[PDB]
Amino acid sequence: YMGNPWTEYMAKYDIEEVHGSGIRVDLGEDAEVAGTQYRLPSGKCPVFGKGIIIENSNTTFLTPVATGNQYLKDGGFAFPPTEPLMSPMTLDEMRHFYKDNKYVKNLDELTLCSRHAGNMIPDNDKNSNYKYPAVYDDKDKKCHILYIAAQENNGPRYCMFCFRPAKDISFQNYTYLSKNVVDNWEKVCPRKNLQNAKFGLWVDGNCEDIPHVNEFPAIDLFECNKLVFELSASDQPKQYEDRYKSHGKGYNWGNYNTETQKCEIFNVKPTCLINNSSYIATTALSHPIEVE
Amino acid sequence: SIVMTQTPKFLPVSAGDRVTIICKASQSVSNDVVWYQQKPGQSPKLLIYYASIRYTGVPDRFTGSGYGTDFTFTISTVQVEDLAVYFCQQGFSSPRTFGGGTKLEINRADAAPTVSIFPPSSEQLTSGGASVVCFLNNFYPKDINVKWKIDGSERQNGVLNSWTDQDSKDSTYSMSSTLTLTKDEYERHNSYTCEATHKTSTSPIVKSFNRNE
Amino acid sequence: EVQLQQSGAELLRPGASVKLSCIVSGFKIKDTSMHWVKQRPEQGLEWIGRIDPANDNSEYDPKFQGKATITADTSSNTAYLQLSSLTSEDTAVYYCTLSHFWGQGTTLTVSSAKTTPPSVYPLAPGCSSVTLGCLVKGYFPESVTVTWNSVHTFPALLQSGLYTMSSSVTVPSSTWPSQTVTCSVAHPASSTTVDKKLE
Repeated sequence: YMGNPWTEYMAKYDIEEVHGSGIRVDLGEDAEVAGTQYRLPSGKCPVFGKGIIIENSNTTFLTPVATGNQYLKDGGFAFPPTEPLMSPMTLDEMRHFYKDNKYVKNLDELTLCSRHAGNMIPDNDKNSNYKYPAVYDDKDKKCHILYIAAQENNGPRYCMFCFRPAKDISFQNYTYLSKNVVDNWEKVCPRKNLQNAKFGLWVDGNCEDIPHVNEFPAIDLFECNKLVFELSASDQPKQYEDRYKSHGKGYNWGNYNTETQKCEIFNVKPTCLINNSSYIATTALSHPIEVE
Repeated sequence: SIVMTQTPKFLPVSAGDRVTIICKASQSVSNDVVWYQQKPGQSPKLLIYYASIRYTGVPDRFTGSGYGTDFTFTISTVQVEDLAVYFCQQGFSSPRTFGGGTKLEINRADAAPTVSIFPPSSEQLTSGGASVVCFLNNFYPKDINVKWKIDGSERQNGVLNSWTDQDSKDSTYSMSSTLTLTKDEYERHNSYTCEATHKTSTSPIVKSFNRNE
Repeated sequence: EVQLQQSGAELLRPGASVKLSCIVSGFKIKDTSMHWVKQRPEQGLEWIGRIDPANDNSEYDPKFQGKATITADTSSNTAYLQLSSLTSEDTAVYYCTLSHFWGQGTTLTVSSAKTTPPSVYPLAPGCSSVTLGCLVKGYFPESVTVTWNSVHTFPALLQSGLYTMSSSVTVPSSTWPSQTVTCSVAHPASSTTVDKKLE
């Protein structure tokens, strides 16, 4: 039989290994701030296209949290406009801000944004390993530090803020970034979807079909990537309100048939590609639109 | 030591004019040039960095350009709020030297001073001194002449003048002329006159009092 | 939240020295260089130097070597400027910066003159709009606040030893002395507050 020539190529698709936390909801670490335990994002890969929908609201989640005379419901999730102003900060403002730091000034924009957010000290607690997550916007080139690290409050019992993670069309240029986003995510993490490609398993010198797949309609690639994201690794279950940490285990992958408009979703790590011209290979981490 | 030659030092402009400030670097500083605005009593705030990038929140009227040695700062149309001193700085090499600055004057219509004279207070003559103070408020332009008269004579000694910065609201100047002398000198003389000459009038604005009344 | 806090105004004699502090809260300084800038009364900005808090690598304008010492401590997120052999030339506001963000500055006054409580003298006209005032004499160091509870504040002049400033107020002549107005003079160095009623 043939040895697997897909090994290096396929490494970035071992989401359990390279991301290692939830995707839909990422809360894979714990940390104390001022005598209080908190769950927080800890995923090592950027989540392309992810944001938060606030339910029963017109206000965007990148809006600063309510402060002063503002009520919690009129604000969003972002750091409030205090001075010196650390958020929102553009790429070039960040590059300038860190200009005398050889490492930080040369980081890619997503890692830079993540490291910038990571320099905020929560309640000025230096005993704390807690670090805020961030959202990077490709269009404006803005890093928004998130004050609220919660990603879902969907409990029908009283659904205060009701909200959910989503890949909305208006979030396409956004990337959700945990404190742990790695330097070399471009080499080790998914980004663009794969044309002329279908994820499979290497068996007896050949790429074989993923044996267990759930199939749903999806009119385009973006709809399929959304469905995969909805089923992906998650560190809290939907509508809730440790064994609650996914560690990147989940329905993280999808094979998209562009011709039959079928999204084929699975929870086992792929080890090769089948080259089928009807298919695009997508991941919950991947950009919702971009193809390679 | 890289010298940053900022031009001009003083720049008068009407509210609506274009402001153009030039900064000349003695050596190549690439694109690493920042532009600052310092309003009266405040910390400098950054407007433009890397020669041409406007900081977030900075009004679109403010612009910077240039590369190498020749750097230019533009306010497309100066507004009342823009009254400040402006600095270039290079950050390409240490020492990170500033330009010498450009102080703006907001040009406006001519306004005659309101002159008022004040007698030395009784609880100051108990201390052993007597200061005759004269306020000249809300005038433009800054060129003002103040001559003191003591019984019709010409007092030059013991006179201290103090101008304010341009007003934040109406862009007018105000100043105090104080005649400082002993309570013995003040008791010996009777007439104290505050005479103010400005370009708005040919005859000076006179404001006096007698110690006799 | 991120905050920049500079130490309080310092009055010192020539030949002495001072350690100014710059406390950053809510932010790890190690990634960001920290600069000190000097501004003498009514003059331009002067870069003293900066520190790289990671290496403790600090550099200076050659003009300030052996006068200025810039230090930082990443565990306290604080930067310091030490000034040696104090001199009237060192009388200035000193700004610290967290990279391109500036502090509010610290006023340094260098003088052999001691702190003196201000005396206040009311300015009333002799026997539509009416102008009043207060003449603030015999105080040191520079920094007097005057409020009236139209308004002009005239810069202090160094009157042969102490400082002499004044403030004026312009009110309707129907409002005075129907409802009498007062001037309150605050001098933080001498820690004195004085209220003088105009008559």
